[PDB]
Amino acid sequence: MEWKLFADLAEVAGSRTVRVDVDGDATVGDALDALVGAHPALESRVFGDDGELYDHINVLRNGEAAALGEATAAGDELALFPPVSGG
Repeated sequence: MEWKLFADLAEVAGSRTVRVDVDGDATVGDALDALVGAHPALESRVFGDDGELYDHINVLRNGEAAALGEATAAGDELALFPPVSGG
């Protein structure tokens, strides 16, 4: 029932790692896709553009089913960070 994020998306939102405690309209996947790299997490304005064809994103899950339309799920993941080597 928690997640983590890199500056890739936290650059605009300001929040990378979050935890699930309260229940509301926000679904489990609704925030997952956003936090993963939907757009609102880092604004729609790409500014310069990086590319559109393929993207890699590593995530850490406890081993549960990735739920989306079930905010009242029994957990989501542990952390989420995109690949990066070299600097």
